[PDB]
Amino acid sequence: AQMRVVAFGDQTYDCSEAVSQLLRVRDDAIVVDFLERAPAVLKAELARLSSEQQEETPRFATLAELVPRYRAGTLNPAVSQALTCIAQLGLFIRQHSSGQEAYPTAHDSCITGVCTGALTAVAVGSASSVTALVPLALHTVAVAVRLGARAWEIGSCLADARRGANGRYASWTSAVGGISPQDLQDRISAYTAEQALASVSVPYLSAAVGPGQSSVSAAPVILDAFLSTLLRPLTTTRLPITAPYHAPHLFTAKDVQHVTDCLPPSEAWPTVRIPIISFSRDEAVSRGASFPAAMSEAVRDCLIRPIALDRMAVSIANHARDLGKDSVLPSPIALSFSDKLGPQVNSHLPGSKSIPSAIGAEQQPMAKSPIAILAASGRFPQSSSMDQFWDVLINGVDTHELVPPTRWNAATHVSEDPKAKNVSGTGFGCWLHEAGEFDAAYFNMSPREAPQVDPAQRLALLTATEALEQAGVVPNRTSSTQKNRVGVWYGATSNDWMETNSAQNVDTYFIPGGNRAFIPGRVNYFHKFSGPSYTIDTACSSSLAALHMACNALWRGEVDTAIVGGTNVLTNPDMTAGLDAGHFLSRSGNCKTFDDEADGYCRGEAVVTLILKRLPDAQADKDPIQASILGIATNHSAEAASITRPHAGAQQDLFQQVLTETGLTANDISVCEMHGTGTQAGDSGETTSVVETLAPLNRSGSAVRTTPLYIGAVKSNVGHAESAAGVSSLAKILLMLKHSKIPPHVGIKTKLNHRLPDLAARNTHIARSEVPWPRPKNGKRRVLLNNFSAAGGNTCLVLEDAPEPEDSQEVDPREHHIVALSAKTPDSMVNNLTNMITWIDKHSGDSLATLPQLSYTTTARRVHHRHRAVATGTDLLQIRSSLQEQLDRRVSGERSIPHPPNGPSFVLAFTGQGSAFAGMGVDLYKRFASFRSDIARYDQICEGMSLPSIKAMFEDEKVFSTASPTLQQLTHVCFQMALYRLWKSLGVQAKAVVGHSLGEYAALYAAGVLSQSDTLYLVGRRAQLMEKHLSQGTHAMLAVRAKEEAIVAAIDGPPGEAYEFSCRNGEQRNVLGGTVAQIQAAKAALEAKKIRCQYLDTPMAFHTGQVDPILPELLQVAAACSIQDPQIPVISPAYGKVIRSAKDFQPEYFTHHCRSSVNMVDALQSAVEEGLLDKNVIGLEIGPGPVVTQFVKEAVGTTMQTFASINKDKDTWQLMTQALAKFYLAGASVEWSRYHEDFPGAQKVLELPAYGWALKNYWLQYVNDWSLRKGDPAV
Amino acid sequence: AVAVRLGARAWEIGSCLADARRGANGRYASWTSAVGGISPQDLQDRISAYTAEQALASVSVPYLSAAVGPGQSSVSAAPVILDAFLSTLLRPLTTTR
Ligand SMILES: [Mg+2]
Repeated sequence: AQMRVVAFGDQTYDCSEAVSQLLRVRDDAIVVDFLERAPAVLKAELARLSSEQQEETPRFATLAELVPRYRAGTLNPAVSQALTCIAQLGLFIRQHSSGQEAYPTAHDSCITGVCTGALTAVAVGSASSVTALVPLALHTVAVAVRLGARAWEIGSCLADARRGANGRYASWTSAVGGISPQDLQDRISAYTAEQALASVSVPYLSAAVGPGQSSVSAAPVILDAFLSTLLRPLTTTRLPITAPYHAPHLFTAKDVQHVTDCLPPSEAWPTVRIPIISFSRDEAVSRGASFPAAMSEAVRDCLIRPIALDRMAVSIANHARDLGKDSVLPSPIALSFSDKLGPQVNSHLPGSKSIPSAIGAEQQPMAKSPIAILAASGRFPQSSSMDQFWDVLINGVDTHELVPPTRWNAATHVSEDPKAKNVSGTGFGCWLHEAGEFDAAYFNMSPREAPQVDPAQRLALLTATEALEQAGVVPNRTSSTQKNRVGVWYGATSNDWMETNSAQNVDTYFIPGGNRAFIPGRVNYFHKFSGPSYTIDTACSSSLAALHMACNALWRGEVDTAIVGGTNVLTNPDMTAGLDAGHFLSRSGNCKTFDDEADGYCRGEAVVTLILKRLPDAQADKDPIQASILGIATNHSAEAASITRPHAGAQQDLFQQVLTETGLTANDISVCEMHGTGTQAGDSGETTSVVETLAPLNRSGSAVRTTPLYIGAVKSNVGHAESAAGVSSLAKILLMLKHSKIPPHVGIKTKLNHRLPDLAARNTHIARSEVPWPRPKNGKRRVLLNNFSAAGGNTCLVLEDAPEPEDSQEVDPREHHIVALSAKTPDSMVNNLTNMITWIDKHSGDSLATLPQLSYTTTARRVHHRHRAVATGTDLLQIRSSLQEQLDRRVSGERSIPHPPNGPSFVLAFTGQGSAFAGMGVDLYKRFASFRSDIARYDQICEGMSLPSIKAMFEDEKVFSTASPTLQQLTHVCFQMALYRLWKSLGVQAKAVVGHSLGEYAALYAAGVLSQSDTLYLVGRRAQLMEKHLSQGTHAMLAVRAKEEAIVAAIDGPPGEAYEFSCRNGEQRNVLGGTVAQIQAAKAALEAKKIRCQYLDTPMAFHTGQVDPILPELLQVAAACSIQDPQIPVISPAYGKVIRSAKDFQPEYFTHHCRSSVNMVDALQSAVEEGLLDKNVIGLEIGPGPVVTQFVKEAVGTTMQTFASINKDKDTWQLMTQALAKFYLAGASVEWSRYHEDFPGAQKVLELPAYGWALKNYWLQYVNDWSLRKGDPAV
Repeated sequence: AVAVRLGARAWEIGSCLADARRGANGRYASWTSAVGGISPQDLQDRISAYTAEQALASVSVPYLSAAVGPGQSSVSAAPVILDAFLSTLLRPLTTTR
């Protein structure tokens, strides 16, 4: 019988941190809604204040901008009041929705509040649920801002602000200790008399706390003078209340009426349902008044009534006793000195983990979720890959060099002192010398079209495709990789190819090959991505600007996967000349970031493409993750003196903006990748903004940083990639995280720049030699990356280490694995083989889990082109030996040929029960969940129809000994239906089916004639009839290697009298049936002529006169089944014919099939003559052994490829993997993802070699130096 | 999640019991139909009689899935089988799919 009391505090509680916490919330939908609409409400009332108050009110888009001014003390009473009221309501709301705390009720709880808390108390007490509280809570926000605004107005009219305030709002209240309230009141009266103070300016007792404590308020100038008279032992603690409250001599009923005028009049206002403990009023307990009337009284508690805080404790206790409660459980919300409440109230008295959310709901909303960087590929100066790019950085290489002749002739375009037109003072740069290389065949370009395409568009296709494969992205494989969920963004500032190179002979592909919109467009078109496609031009910040746009799309949910990149290919001498004419460029060398003699930046070439995803999606697909983007923002340097020069004021506001949005602090960042274009003004300006944000200095001069900060610029190595600078900078970070190193900085040629601040004092460093950058245990490395433009815009992001991978995974029980290689060209095929072999030699003995993961990657996480290669084994060494052997044949002159266009054709052969064995299918049953489900489903169907249980056959094995014919036959058929469905799920679409004896039933389901249950019904009831009527051991069956003519000639007695032909399997393969006595006589007669004979294990003699007695009843069983036309042709040994119509599957069919001979030859020969079968078709046995396939093979040709699924002598997966290899080489589209689905241990994307492009140089050389003569006539 | 798992399991049994027809064109056939003009008990007798006279596996039989009112009820079965049974319920009886 405990009663919780909900107590709200006043302005004395520093709610700054609580506000910061609520802004970080993103898991409670009703909170974020309250926090979006509260500022709107707040801002709305602030617009109705007086001009004096509006001028002293800051501008803000969100509450985050008020926190710092609140902490500083420069926030006026109107906002700080509403802010405290927001924090209280916010904390209460979160506690009762996210915190799943039951809402208070009049039976077991009460609410109380002091000063501002009295407002919130009215709202809470007037609602019965969180949903109802919000609308009232928002009205309460407006009342709070009007309350502080009204008290602020009276204060300003009473006393003016003092001169040394510096914007800070002075204190109007102070706590006094060591004297009783009624004694302090007398000293006040005396002090008043002696100073002759006006009645309004007098100090007054604003609150009574305890027998010796109290609080006195007055104008600051007057309060200070009065407090100077209270000498020790008395105490004086100054409180943070910046306006007069609780002053019956300053406020009246009209002031209260004004504060609550924002509450529209209505009849639907809720009443106070939960008792409010109004201990500062005549009635300590109050309830029932309407929300406005209750709010007016609460406002009256703030302006008119003094705080009787000495009555708070007993007032609560008395209400608890009134309801027969023994104790109270305090639930304070932003209450100063709240801990003391519990004991103080109880002194007057005698005295489960949260449930996991449904999958898909645990994830936070898409808005402001970490965006994972899955992969990145690019081309950089002296670097054909990300790995060679790291070599440039870690070895401190300066890649700048004079312009090569492939671009333009420096002898005519460059001059020490440029006087002629279009001649520049510099010709330096960091160039991509292989920018012309491309694989036109791969991307479906003619040799005449490729030269016209901007190398930027080409290198975008290469890097984008490399990044996609590196990320294991296969279109439409998973939900996040659906074609309509993939978008493309690129940053590009220039189109030089279309201005200088192809413009020399405008041809048909001039526009599509030169226009920037085609940079992402070709990516969208080639990979068939129907999501958005954009190009961004913000000059030197384009790529990071595009990364910003892409992240917004992911956060908004327009796409699930994003392709982001940047391109910069320089072929127009005018651009360099123009840049030099504007003094952007360094005429001495590369970017000399941080060097005292920096004279500009050096143009650089680069192309980079990344793959992005919202972190949850990335983890759902088991994609690789190199890092995560926490935030990214953009502003503009509007406050600069010149349009070109950037300014530090705007840059810092951005750095702090992203730190706040991400919830981080300076210490959390350990590295900053700066813009750093090698400019004295730019480097000093940016450096000051970075340190003032990430390495601030104490007021005493010490370092705020506890750990060192490292700053560096990639441009000192590879120059300024302009539109591709942002992603180039980001690529460097991805490598720094991978290798856990900070590369040396080569920008400092001579001496450090003197404009920089004392970096050592701030614990900031410019690494001169490489520095270890290890990931902390159970921690993450976080980075700030900057990228600016001369147009004024600034962009920066916050980066973070990738999450820790899943520890468990699982061991792959499969002994044999399959590795798939593909290429579009014979040369590319040779390349991929070579590159895969060299890769296996590097990672040969690292771990045993590599081979399953290698298989998963090359199959499920790869597209498969027309030229194909395969290898299968149990360890990596076997795979190499196979691929090496295949490589040798390619080198010896046997070229790689593409698989036939249509792909393979399959015929499925369903075996009879003769070849079934114990423990058949157990490994399949264990490992494939779908197979287990089917068996489990069929089992329940059987028992439902009073048939034996087959699930035990796959689990127990021993039962196979004593199993009955009905159980033996059902197990076989369920096995075949489950085995067919498994192969169908793996991509085998049958061209036709053929079943032998019992195998026809499963074959009829695979053909679409019968449903699975009708098959089991038909099989079960037929076997039941055979046990009921027939007897084992009376008849037998005999296999004979001889022609039908020789068998008949050898035996005395015609067929149909002395015996019967049960099966006609081949030319010299027949099976006879009859009584044991009939077979004995025939077996001797055939052995007499030395013909090979052999009994069958079956107990009865199927397909002979023995089954005659069951045929009438079997006819009725078939009549019950629902027959439909086959979807694929049925090769029926029962009729020795290819069946295609349901007219042939009438009940007569099944009695005929049971009694009549099994004419495989006549059925097969009927199939080949129709062209349904030929040597190029693949035969797949759906049974316990390759029996029926041998009959098919004899019928079509000796070179036919036939495969078995199960075989008692070999491992199931060997056969399965060996068949899929041949299906793949034949051109089948295997469902590789399903092949690995039940094996999480293999589901890891490995970093494999990039596609072995068949590269040729496609270039349109700039000639005749015509750019230097633009505007001149022909002379 | 329970709802999707519920329908998936009923869907699995349905597919295992009866295959989708040839002229479905993606449209999912109806397994249940409402009957009017007859009492649930009387309709249950017509079902049992139809069962006796026709040839059906025990699992494929039509069954009374719901009793709505004194003259209303609902009968379910595989689409091909339900069509055959409903063809025997002649006016004044009613049949709403
Ligand atoms: Mg019947």
